[PDB]
Amino acid sequence: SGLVKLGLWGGNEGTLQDIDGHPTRLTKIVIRSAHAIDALQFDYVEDGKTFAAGQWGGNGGKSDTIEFQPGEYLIAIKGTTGALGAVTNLVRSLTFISNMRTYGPFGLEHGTPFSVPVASGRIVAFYGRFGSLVDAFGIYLMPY
Amino acid sequence: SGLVKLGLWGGNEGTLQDIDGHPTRLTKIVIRSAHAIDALQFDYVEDGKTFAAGQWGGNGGKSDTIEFQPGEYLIAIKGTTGALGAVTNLVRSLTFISNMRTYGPFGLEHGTPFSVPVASGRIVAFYGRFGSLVDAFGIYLMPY
Amino acid sequence: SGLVKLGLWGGNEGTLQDIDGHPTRLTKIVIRSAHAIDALQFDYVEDGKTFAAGQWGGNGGKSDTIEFQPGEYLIAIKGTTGALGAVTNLVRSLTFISNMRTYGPFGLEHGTPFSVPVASGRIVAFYGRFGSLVDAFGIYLMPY
Amino acid sequence: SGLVKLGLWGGNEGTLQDIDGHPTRLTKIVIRSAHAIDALQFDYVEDGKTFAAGQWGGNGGKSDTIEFQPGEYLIAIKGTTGALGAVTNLVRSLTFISNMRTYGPFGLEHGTPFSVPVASGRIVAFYGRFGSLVDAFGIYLMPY
Ligand SMILES: CO[C@H]1O[C@H](CO)[C@@H](O)[C@H](O)[C@@H]1O
Ligand SMILES: CO[C@H]1O[C@H](CO)[C@@H](O)[C@H](O)[C@@H]1O
Ligand SMILES: CO[C@H]1O[C@H](CO)[C@@H](O)[C@H](O)[C@@H]1O
Ligand SMILES: CO[C@H]1O[C@H](CO)[C@@H](O)[C@H](O)[C@@H]1O
Ligand SMILES: CO[C@H]1O[C@H](CO)[C@@H](O)[C@H](O)[C@@H]1O
Ligand SMILES: CO[C@H]1O[C@H](CO)[C@@H](O)[C@H](O)[C@@H]1O
Repeated sequence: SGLVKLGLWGGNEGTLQDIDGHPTRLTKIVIRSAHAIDALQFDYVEDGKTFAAGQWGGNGGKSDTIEFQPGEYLIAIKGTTGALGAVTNLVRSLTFISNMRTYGPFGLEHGTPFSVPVASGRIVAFYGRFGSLVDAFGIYLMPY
Repeated sequence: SGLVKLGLWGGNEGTLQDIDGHPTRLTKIVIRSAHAIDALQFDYVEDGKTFAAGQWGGNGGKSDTIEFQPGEYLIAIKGTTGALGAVTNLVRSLTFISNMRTYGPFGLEHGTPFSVPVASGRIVAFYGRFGSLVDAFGIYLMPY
Repeated sequence: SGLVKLGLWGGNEGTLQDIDGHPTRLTKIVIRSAHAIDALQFDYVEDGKTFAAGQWGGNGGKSDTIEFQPGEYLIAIKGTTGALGAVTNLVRSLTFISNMRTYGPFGLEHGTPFSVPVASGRIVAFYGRFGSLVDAFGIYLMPY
Repeated sequence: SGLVKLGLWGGNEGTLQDIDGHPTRLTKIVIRSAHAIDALQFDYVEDGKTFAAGQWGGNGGKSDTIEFQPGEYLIAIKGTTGALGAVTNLVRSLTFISNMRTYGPFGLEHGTPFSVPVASGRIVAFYGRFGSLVDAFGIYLMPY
């Protein structure tokens, strides 16, 4: 893994989930959300084969699918973390900004913001902590 | 440059300043600060030679020097951006967290926070926008 | 470009030809050969898009096409360089070894051998020097 | 490890020896040689600390030390492999070419040649197979 791994943003509960591969391209995100981020699932390419990571998190909220077109890639991710109900600190919102459009915000932008603008590099995968919801979130980047 | 380049955090004024090299190790930071971040200067290693980047920014505030010991490296950077006086959006504070201790916060933690926790990788250099102060800030990371 | 670039193997004549991109996957090679290597052409993926490099070299010899399957990647390249006719030093043969099978040798294995076994990494593109034939050859590798 | 790992050149006997670290700079090589390569030892830098790898191999031949100056780095390695005595295939010679001078050849340039010219990158460490002599040899490279 010649990847830079950033994270975690969020809290300490739930369970750590992570990839088992060497991603070079992010092709798809399925995110479940409502008052916070419920779940994440994403597809990546490795040696020309597509692998499905996740679903990580629960089946609450509503689903949205982001299918990146060829030539489309993320240039920034933003989000917010904070309390929800009985959970002290989880991922309340996520926004995915590509070179073509913005996806989100998903969830609700309450709590402490974070932001990852990418001047040079490619976002290729994610990891985090998960229970019924997304407790924490992190990012894998490849040099460009 | 097989480096991941993150940024910019902050505003659009001042002037872009950036490295001209291939850093593999951050050895020293000199930061000037008071109500905000006034200036940045740092030393990096390339092919076993030490290079001095900066000073970028003005000569206001007070100076603090961070000299990393062998075996010491940054595991996270935090900061805040926002208005100062007549400047709409600049870097108000920066905190540098190594595997041994925390340096800062420098400046004042007013405005919008940002945070870059590094789970795998090495911070080796910086860039930004600079006038009399630090208008904007960014980070270079190497896979570990 | 966070790629390791190896080369050149071969001579100093012909004209340098090189990629203008950030390849992350080699999908196809078209090689022209007979007594030496006449030409190279290859396709690579960047941000999910396929780009064609070449053809570099002349229209002599006979053509062979290598189409990598999903999950197939090169683990080694071998070849030979040396004199042919009026050319002091050019690429006489190339062999491409994937995790599934061996392609080649192409050309004739006369002259000085070279070999690039890859223990960890991915070969994603090539460059070289070219006239009527392949004067010289080089390889781009990505960490895996 | 965001390093490209090339190898092995040589035979299948002796015992595999390898680094346990994340090198970013090669500072020193100690090589034992005569009719073949008897042993390798090298120092590398990681997070500003110097670690010694080896000695790998036996105590035959004569010793030579290569101490790289600040700003000096390897641009190519050459060698030869082949039979010697009862050993079917081992490393007969090695030559180390820096941007300032050539070190070697060490050993005897008999057998099958190999060569690793580096157009873009840095050689930061080695591995191999070792018994009384250097059975096999490999190289770690970092993008530059
Ligand atoms: C409802 O509790 C569960 O879900 C939350 C949010 O995912 C976690 O913090 C917690 O550990 C449990 O797994
Ligand atoms: C005081 O004005 C100068 O300094 C500030 C902060 O650096 C910049 O925003 C501005 O463009 C000028 O260079
Ligand atoms: C000897 O001639 C053959 O081999 C050379 C080099 O491969 C080709 O250029 C040529 O067209 C023929 O096919
Ligand atoms: C025949 O002459 C041309 O082709 C050969 C082989 O490619 C080159 O060496 C040379 O510079 C010319 O381009
Ligand atoms: C032929 O003997 C010499 O060369 C071999 C291989 O290099 C060494 O092991 C040995 O000690 C001698 O110096
Ligand atoms: C002499 O026998 C030993 O040394 C040689 C050369 O290193 C190896 O091939 C072999 O496996 C043994 O370790």
